[PDB]
Amino acid sequence: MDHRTSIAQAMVDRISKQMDGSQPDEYFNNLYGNVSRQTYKFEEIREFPYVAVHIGTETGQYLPSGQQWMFLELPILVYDKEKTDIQEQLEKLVADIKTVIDTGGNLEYTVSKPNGSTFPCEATDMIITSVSTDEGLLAPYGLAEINVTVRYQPPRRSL
Amino acid sequence: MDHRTSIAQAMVDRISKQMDGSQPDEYFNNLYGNVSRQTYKFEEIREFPYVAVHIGTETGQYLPSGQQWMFLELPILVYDKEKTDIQEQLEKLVADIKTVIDTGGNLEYTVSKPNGSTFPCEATDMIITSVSTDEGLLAPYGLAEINVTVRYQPPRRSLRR
Amino acid sequence: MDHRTSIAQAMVDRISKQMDGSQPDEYFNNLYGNVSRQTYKFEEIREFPYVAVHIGTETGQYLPSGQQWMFLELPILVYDKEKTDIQEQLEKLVADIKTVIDTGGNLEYTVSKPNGSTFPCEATDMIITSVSTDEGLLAPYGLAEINVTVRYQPPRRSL
Amino acid sequence: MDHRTSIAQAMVDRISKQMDGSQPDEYFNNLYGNVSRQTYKFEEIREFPYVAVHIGTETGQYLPSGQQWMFLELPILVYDKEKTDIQEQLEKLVADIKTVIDTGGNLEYTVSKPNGSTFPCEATDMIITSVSTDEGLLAPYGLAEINVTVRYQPPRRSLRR
Amino acid sequence: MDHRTSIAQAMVDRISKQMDGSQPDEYFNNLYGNVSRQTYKFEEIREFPYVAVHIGTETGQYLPSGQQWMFLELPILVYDKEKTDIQEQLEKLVADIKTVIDTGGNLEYTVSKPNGSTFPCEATDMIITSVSTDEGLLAPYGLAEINVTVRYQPPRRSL
Amino acid sequence: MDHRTSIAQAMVDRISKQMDGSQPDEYFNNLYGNVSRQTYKFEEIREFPYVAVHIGTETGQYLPSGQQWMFLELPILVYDKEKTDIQEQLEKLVADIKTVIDTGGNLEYTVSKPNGSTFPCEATDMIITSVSTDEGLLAPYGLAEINVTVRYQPPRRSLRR
Repeated sequence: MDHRTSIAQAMVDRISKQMDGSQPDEYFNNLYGNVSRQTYKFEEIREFPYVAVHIGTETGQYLPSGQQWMFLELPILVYDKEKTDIQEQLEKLVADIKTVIDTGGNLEYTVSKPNGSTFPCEATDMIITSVSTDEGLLAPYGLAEINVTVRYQPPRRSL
Repeated sequence: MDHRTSIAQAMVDRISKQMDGSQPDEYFNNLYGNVSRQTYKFEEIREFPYVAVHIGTETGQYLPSGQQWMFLELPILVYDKEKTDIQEQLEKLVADIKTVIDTGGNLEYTVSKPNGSTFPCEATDMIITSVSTDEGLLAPYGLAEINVTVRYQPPRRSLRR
Repeated sequence: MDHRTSIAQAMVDRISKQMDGSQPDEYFNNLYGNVSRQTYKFEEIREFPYVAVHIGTETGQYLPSGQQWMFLELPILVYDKEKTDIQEQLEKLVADIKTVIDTGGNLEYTVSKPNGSTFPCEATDMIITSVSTDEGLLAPYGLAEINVTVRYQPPRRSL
Repeated sequence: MDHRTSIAQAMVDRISKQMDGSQPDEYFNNLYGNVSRQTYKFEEIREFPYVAVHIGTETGQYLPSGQQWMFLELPILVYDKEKTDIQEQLEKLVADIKTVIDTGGNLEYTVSKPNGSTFPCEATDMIITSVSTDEGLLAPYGLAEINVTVRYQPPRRSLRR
Repeated sequence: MDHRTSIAQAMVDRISKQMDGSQPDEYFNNLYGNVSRQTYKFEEIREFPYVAVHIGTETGQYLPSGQQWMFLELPILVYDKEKTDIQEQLEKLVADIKTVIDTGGNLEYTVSKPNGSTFPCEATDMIITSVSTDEGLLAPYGLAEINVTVRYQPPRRSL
Repeated sequence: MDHRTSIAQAMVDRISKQMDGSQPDEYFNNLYGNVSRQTYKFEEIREFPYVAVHIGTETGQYLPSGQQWMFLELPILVYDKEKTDIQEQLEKLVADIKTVIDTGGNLEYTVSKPNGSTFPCEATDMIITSVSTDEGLLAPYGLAEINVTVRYQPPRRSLRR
């Protein structure tokens, strides 16, 4: 079950394919594509407007029919330079990412069955929690903290 | 969406346009114009009676009709020199800040649609929560932390995919 | 609104004129007058029995008719030498200050209108919370914390 | 009003009068007389079987008849020096202090009116909270914290201005 | 009242009489005798299978009939020195101690009257709450925290 | 009672017997044999895809019929080296552990009676609570914490003294 890096990769792929050089209205970042999950922390990232996805703690609760609900959290960070203005561009980026999370359907989902093929599925819901922002320190750079929760039912049932 | 920084910019513009060299009754600081969000912290600020607006964490919940309720927290700080007295001038400056934050209408918006023009919008309600004051240290200067919350309805960018 | 240094100065003035060299009954500290708000901390204060008023966190809540009720906090400190005994004199100090808090009316108050004159007003109610003291350290001196709350409605209404 | 120092003084006087070489039954410490609130901390105190009553933070609430309920906290500390066992004698002394605080009447006062005489008053009730015990370190010495709280009705110095 | 070191000594005597060289099969420890309250911390204890009793914080409640209830806590520690496996022998010891606490009756008790004789009494109930285990550090030795509560009404009533 | 080490040993025995070179469908990490409670921490463990079962604090309550409810916690940690990807391999291993927790039967015991034989018993239910992983530091290595709770009814060694 779990399928956590699957969630992360699905979100990254969705964001990349919905932001890359298309639909200039309703989306304003013009990312050639930089979003990923392998490279983060701060070191590396020599390119900017770069958005990284973290993978955090998840909590599960049991239903008495084999059903599984798994509340899982993806911390999100955004780094910006003074293209125009740090606060302005940062809010532009966070509005863009929140829009791409909310306005479009549910995530395509790319589980890997043991010694088989991928059975595409979906993720139930999205809830976006508190949104934070960097402080005055580190003036030329910027940070934007996003807390989003995902809940999915893994394609299995108990005994 | 979000409109955060747009909210802060509209609020600071309202402050500047409302407490500058006009209507000296019920409002007296005669700021040539100082308040902004671009420059803050403490370094710089050669001018005083300088009130600054910061950007804080949001909080959100979903209502089952496409509308989402979000609380914006704007911790705004007050800096002032000695003059006649730190306490009296500080409190009356924050009193002016609160009377302009409450008495005069609601907010305005100058939000920008993606690669388009700015369509005005509105902020639903504003509540000013706990307000603090600094201590004796740094005597000729002084801090005055006042925390405000903004309840705004973002444009419902659902049902239109 | 706010109007807090006026609250502090009103409390200081009330204590001073209600405790200075008059009514030997009820009150006895014979404070010729030391109480203030400009000078505190500990450094300076060469005179004793001195009582100082602090400035604390405020709290506000809204009523849906323009009415504003503002919870306020004034920590109070008292510093004493050995006239007879630290505990005894510090304690009848805190007793006298609590009595001047409680027994006499509401505040006579000195709010200041912008570019106008003072419209004397009233403060609704006062609640005295925990009263603390110091530790055995600093034997020749003494400290005693007082936590009071000023509950007032600012003389203004919303739109 | 408050009277917390007078409460401490009356309680220590009761301890001294009720432990000193009298009532050999039901009471076993034979304090010739040691207990006080004047000298405490640890430094000094060349005598032992010593018990010291600290006077601490309080709590209060308001009732709509002029009467005020005050919760006073009196941290009580005890000390011992071997002479058979730390644990047995510490238990013995804390048991004696607990039976004094419990089974013997109510609490007397010796409060002083403004520039007048002393009119006796009483404490409404006593309640004893957790009683801690120190650890092994400082082997020949020992501590056992006793947290007691009293509820007293102070003289209702309202309605008579 | 209080009667705390008497609780500790009664527990120690009970464990000694129900562990030593007799009643095997009921519980497993062939402990000749090591349990005590005078010697603890870690230093001393040259021998192993040591079990120690601590004396901890108690809480009391007052009933409006002179009745007295006292919620008292006795942390318990057990030490071991292999001869097989740390986890195996440690759970062996904790099972032994939980059995000796639970299976047999209430506590026989040896409270001491003022300048008189001992009036044996009873302890109402025992509840054993969370049981802990040490960390991998200090491999040749072992630790396991035992937390129990004893309920006793002291043989006296109020006025 | 307790059974903590016995529960852990039976759990890890089920892990090793179910992971090794069999049923490649639905289950693939191919632990030849490795995981146990004897060796853990980090020092040693030259072999990876290694998962450790620790023994943690428990919780208990009493019900008025002699039966004891004991809530026991097993912190489980996952270690993995880079083969194709740290994230993919760590996720798949934790998924395999979780499906061992869920889809396979109940938990067996091998508890030994005092100076007697081993009569097997069962575990009531398994609940797997929050599970977490490490961060970027120690890049070629990885950590994945698993917190699992086991509810067991210990043999009612009451009413038969």
